Amino acid sequence: YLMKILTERGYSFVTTAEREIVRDIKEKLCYVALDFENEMATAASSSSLEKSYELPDGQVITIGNERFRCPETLFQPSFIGMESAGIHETTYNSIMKCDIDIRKDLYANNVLSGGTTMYPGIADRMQKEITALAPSTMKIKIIAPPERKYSVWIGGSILASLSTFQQMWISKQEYDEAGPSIVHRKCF
Amino acid sequence: LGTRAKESLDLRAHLKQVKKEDIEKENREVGDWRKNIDALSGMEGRKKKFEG
Repeated sequence: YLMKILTERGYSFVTTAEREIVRDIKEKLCYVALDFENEMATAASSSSLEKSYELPDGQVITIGNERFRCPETLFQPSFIGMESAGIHETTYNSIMKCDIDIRKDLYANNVLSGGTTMYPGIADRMQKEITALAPSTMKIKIIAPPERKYSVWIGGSILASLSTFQQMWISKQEYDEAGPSIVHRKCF
Repeated sequence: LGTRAKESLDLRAHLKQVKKEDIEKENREVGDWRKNIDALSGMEGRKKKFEG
């Protein structure tokens, strides 16, 4: 989507190699707006947002309100034509499907992980959205550790280092006896 | 009438004494905990949770 909206200024990236350049632009410049309409209005009047970036050959480019419009797709998947609701509302729906007595704990211990949750300013936008959706009494807290990108791998290391887990591996003789369909069995 | 009043009061007083004896007897079971706080400004553990 960023590669598609950059074409509104004149920069055309098409080759599968230039997708990497657009990815670098997204990583280094884009950020999630706290309030979308106010940012759209501000970027359309002033010019305090236009940040420039140097391509791998020169010819610097200037990104205007494409900065916070690219990652806004997360909270409004209608931008890329997807029907579903944003990541701010699928979390609330996932909570509401849970039982009525563990919703407070889930509200208080919302965890973020994965690479794409590294946008500057997402841990505040998501908290604001959920606080808008959730009942006013519950406390909404969003855990955003600085080591977000490698969180899954750190957890994997911790799990593999446990003594209690040492007998859950799928030993080779077990695979030889039941075939590849062993993974769906007790050894999950 | 005096005898009837005396016997009724004697029975009532005996029952009340039987109750009140144990009422005063084991009344310390009310001792429990209050769970105060100290702000725990001295916890500096490490990230090694493997026991869960």
